[PDB]
Amino acid sequence: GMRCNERNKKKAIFGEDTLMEDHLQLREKLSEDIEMIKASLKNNLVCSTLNDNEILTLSNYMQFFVFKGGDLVIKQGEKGSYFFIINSGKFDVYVNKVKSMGKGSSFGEAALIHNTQRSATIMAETDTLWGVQRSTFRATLKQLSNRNFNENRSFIDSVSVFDMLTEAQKNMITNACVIQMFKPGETIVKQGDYGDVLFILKEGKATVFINDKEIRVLNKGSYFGERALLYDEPRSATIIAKEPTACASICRKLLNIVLGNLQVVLFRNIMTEALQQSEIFRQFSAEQLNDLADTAIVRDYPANYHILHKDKVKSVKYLIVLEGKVELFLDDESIGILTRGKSFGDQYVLNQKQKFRHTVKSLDVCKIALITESCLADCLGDNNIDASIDHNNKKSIIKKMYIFRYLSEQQCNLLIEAFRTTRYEEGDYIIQEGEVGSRFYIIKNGEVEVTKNGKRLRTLGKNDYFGERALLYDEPRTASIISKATSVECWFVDKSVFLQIIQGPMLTHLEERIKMQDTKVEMHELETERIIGRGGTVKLVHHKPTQIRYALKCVSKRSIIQNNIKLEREITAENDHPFIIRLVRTFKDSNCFYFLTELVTGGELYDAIRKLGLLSKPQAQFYLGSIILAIEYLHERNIVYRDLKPENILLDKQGYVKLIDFGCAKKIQGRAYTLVGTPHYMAPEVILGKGYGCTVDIWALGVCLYEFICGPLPFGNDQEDQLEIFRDILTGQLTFPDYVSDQDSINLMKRLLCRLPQGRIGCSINGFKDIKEHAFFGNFNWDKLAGRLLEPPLVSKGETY
Amino acid sequence: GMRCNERNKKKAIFGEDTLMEDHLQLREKLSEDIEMIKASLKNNLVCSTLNDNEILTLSNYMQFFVFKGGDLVIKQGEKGSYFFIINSGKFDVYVNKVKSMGKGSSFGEAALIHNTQRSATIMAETDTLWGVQRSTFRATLKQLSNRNFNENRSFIDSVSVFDMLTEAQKNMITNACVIQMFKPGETIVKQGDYGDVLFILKEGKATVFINDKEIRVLNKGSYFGERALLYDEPRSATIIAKEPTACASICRKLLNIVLGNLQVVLFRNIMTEALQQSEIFRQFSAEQLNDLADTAIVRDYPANYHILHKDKVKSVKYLIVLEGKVELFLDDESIGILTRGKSFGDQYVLNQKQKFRHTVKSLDVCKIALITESCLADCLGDNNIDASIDHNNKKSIIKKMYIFRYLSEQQCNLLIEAFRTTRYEEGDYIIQEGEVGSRFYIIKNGEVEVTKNGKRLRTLGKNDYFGERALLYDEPRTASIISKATSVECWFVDKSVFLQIIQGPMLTHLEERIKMQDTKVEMHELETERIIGRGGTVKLVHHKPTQIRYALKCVSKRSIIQNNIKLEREITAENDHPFIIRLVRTFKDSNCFYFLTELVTGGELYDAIRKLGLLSKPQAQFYLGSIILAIEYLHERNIVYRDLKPENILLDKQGYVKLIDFGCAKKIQGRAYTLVGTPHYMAPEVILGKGYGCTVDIWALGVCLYEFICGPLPFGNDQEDQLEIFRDILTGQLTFPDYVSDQDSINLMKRLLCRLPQGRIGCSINGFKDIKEHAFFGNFNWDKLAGRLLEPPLVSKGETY
Repeated sequence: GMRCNERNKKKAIFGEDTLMEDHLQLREKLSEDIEMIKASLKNNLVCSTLNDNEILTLSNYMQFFVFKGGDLVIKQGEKGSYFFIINSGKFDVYVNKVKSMGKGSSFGEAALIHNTQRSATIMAETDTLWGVQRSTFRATLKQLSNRNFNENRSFIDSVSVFDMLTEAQKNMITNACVIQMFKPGETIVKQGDYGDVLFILKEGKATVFINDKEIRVLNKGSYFGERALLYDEPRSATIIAKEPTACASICRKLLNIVLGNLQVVLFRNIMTEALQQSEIFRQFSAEQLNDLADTAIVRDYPANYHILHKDKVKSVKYLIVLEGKVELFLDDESIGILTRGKSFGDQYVLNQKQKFRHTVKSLDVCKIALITESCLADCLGDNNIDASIDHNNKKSIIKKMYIFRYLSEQQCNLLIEAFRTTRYEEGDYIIQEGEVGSRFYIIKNGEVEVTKNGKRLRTLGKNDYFGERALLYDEPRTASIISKATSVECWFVDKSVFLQIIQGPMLTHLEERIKMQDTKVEMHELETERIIGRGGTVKLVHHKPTQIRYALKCVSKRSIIQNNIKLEREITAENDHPFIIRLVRTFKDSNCFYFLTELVTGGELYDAIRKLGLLSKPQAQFYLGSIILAIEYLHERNIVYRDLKPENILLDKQGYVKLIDFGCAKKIQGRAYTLVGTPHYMAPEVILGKGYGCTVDIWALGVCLYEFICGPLPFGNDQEDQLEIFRDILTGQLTFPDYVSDQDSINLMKRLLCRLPQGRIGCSINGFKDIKEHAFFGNFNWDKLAGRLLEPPLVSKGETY
Repeated sequence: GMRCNERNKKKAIFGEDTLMEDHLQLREKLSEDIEMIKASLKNNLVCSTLNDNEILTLSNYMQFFVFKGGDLVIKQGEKGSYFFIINSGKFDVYVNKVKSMGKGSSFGEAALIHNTQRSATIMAETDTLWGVQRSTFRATLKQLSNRNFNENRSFIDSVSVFDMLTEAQKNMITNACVIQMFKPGETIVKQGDYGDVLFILKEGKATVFINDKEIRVLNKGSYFGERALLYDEPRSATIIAKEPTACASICRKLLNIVLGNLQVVLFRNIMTEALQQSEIFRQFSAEQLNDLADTAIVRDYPANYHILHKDKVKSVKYLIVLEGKVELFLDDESIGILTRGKSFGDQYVLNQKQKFRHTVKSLDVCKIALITESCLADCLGDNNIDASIDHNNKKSIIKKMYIFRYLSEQQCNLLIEAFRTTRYEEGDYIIQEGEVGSRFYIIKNGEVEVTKNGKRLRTLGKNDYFGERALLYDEPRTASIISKATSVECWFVDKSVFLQIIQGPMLTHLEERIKMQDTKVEMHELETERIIGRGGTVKLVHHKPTQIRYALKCVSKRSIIQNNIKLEREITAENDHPFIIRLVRTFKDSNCFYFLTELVTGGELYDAIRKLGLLSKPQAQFYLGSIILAIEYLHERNIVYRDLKPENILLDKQGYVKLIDFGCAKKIQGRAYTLVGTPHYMAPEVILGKGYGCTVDIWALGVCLYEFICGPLPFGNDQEDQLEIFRDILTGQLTFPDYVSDQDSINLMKRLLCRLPQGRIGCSINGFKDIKEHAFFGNFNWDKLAGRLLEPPLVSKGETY
């Protein structure tokens, strides 16, 4: 017998949920059971706002548990996971005896939300329970809502009137779908009624009656009413349900709340897609394009018509085909045919004064959008269009750069206006490596090469830029830039001009940030100093080569109980906003993870408000406005923060804020369901378990504002119990103290603390713009905030921790 | 607004199972579905041996999953948890495409056993599945079997004929219960049939017919046939089932396999309970008492009879009342009345030659057990009863001491016979602290005090012992022992006499063990040396004060993923057997757990057998015999080892074994269900999931013996796949190579590797005695093994690792 000798070839294999399977038993649900269940659930803080289909599904997941006398169910110490509705016998309760429960009552509702440590201890006096486990319960809620969402979404996709909505806009109105049930013989819509609702058959069938005469029958997927979302019209038919039926419905009143005017939205989308085929309008902003959409002259034309001929329509600069075909001519030569969505006019858009030489002639019946000299001027803010488009093209390039992006509008404009132009010949060194630069460049025409030590590094072309560091530092150029084309033209600005425009506090912020960011740093180059945080642990460290001081968070590797650290690091590294903590580098070893970030020395906002007391309006504008810019930045990158509270915001030494703890943040993909956050700040929709997005961060804004202005928290303020906090959030009353005298503040607080997201301000199509334009922010200059041109409420004297 | 300022009062909240809930959907099970399921399950390696009630319950737990075309189900990398039976459509398979499956087939059976990494990747070509998750599946199997066990147990408890069975004996026959189903109108037993089966109604009803005439009707709990387990009798009635019924049944043939002769067993239990009321027989062994039970004269007597009178029945020494009452007299004085279970005769049992002075007279009709001079002599092994009881009382005391417990029987007897007696007066120092002792003492009569530095420590009385260390060492007495009574008498033995009896290798084993055990050791007193194991890590350490070398296992605290370490430490500390590793102390700190144990220097048995090749019979007797003593010791303490294999056994420097890895060991409370172990060694019943006990260690004995004698493993020998190993274990063929020429070896191997535990040798009432008495062990002296009086197969030259 040969034996295997590879010694390590054979490898060995190694709460309430445990005890409750002892009592589980199959049991058919009779009507008496089902109705008691529905009765119990309709009174549960989580299920009270559910329809009958939802509550029924939940019911069929309940399980039967039988007990004999003297048996235990829950215990005062153990962590809870089950929720029970009593079905027979009596059950005694014993915190630290207290009561007795029988047929109909329920207990352990807190476990339906989180792993709450039990309080009492329920035991069976007599000798059954309907029960359900948290995981099963929340998984069921997730699946119910998620499938409802996905189904309604695809039904939205099949309704032609929504075809030109963007992805984001489609998802927003999917959330507005209401489900209506129709018993057989019920009339869904009646002929001649000026209704405003679109119906989709999700399940069932219905019959169509025109003048009391059967005209056809409708099946799942059939839909009707799409014109009633755009116009005041009478129903063309009477529709009556044969079978019980399921209808996804969208109302126009809700559409207008979620989207505004559907026709206006669809046309912006269409026009924006057309305009962006042009290299010119591709430099315009979304708002600028929307404005051009809102003012374009739309005309229908017969075939063989001269829409534009030489000097005939003198004001038109650009032409977009919406439907049909037109042919372009220069004099007698056809130069092309434009179909649906294509356009013409780049030449005339750029040169306001140039006479239209071309001819446009319809080939068939068509519909045309015309952009005139006045639309352009109105879109841009003045009559000098040529100059204003050049100005705006330069604005577009620098508004993408951190350094220029957050300057006030007047500062930005002054810089654009200071730009000079110069030209180079091929092989000219625009910049020589090693020399001390004082200029910033933007390539207007041509191409250049980036080279260091003879070795090429990159090529740069039109609208590319280089050299910006010379605006902030006195230092040698690290690379040469060489004209790699005939007649390269550059726009440029001098450091001296920049320093006349940017002011001290912004300059200081940029100076310290770029340097710190780009500096290479190694662990052994780092000298620890004093400690400034225990929990992981955070030390004030000191870069030996540069003397630049940083902060270093040390996260014990033993704390890796999980996967989210890989995800937190991803998010934390990508963040590049003035009001969000800037990560420098991440280090790792045997025992500990490391985060190297900028050092923030002004303390927590949690302490600043307790030192200020109750914030005046200007002071609450400042901090809430700051938080709003940070949160808006994250949402644009589809990141939900999920743990907004004053504790998680630091003040830098100039008194501007920095958001810092990204432990609970997440890149959202559709709806999120995980229960995460700090209870006093959590949104109703997180607790209720039917899905949420980025807009939970907006609810927390409201909580914060309320603390700023009113003082205490708005819900669960003197509550310790996690469950009682959630209950006050879900159904408690929101009130304001009598010393709050600002109606606009109260309006804003009430609208940020709106429980259904669809009614929550800042949660519809305009996003944060509805918050920024609220009358609470009336006298507030959002422009000066990001640019550090405002006096902050509180500036630290020296460092604070 | 006062705000809460306690900064840390608010605290934030933080595979296949995930994707499959996307596809879950409620679905009523129609007959077509249920029958396909049952069909699929009856062909599954786990469920093939289940009855219809079991398979039905499993079926109702299956869940419906719907898929559209192109959807994924399992993926080649992911860890598996689901098992699927296809219900519609076709599903493609792709390891690293390979096949296509449709209506009826199943996949993912390996996950029904363990967290097996998937291999293929099944995806839906067309556009349903019946599915079940491992946890749910095994939880269901556990509950089915556990409730069946518990119910049958309580039915056993209600059957009067089993009343006098011990706890262990009741549980053993519960496992023998067979469930039989009876359709309405079926006859369970027919009048006049010489049946041998006991029936219990677990559920249903039945009707009793005597001479074709209805005599009564039976309900759940009613039982019949208890005399048919003890005697050849005809059924008194005909019993026919009205309703479908559930019967727990016990056959006499199985009873005899599991227990032997029920009447013999019940009477041993009864007699043992009676005899142990006497201080004399309480010193006898279980076997000695059973023998007295097997030979006692049982008699029935009329009332007013003289059972014993003076010299009338000269041979009787002891009397036990089984039923009824008798009265005791000394001459004409009544001295008491004995009822059921009480007894009389201590005086005459001790003094063989003393004439019976008493009179025993029945008060009513009674049944009496009589123990005669011949039963005593036969029980003890010779005619000199007085001496033999004294000898046996001394044997009882020292057989409880490690030092004497494992000596051969002849050695033990020689020691007992060398005992001398001495007497003390009150306040005499039997032992003076500080002096060098050479004697071992057993208190025959009286009391003594243990004192150190004047301060008393303890009192010791009859049958207590002290001083045993002076037999092994030359050292000062650490305490004084003082006669704290009038005329204390002691038995004692001299070191010189002990050293003439115990031989070198045993003496060396005891010398090294007691010293090492009792030595106090601190971490800083320990000097590391060479390393001898990587994984935790094990170092050869060196006690500075004593020069005693130990082994120190260092278990990284980061490896604490759990709770079982608290349990392993408990078990490892309690173990006190020569063939099990002896723990000294446990140490702990910030980064690591510590185990300080004896050092074992002869290497693994895994390597000894590969050096010996195929073991001769004497060599396999030696090692298997050694393992058996260790395993038997653990089972007596209700510990199941669960990971027996040659890897986990070390050889000490004398070539005797030591069991070492207690990671998988567990103190059993009823049945165990957790799947734990090394696959090639795991028992069928562990895999099948319907519960197991200590007897899985006996299956592994068989695996080991097979490797010893045959060479390769008996199942899954060249298999890598965990699933294919289990399948060969569950249903593969056991064969033996043609060069195995020992029929007794094969018989033993086949009987240790019996798949149903009830047929497995060593698994019935006699326990390991059936293995020790197997003809394979015919020429083997179990006595000399534990006492180290056998030449081992292999002795190391110097240390090995």
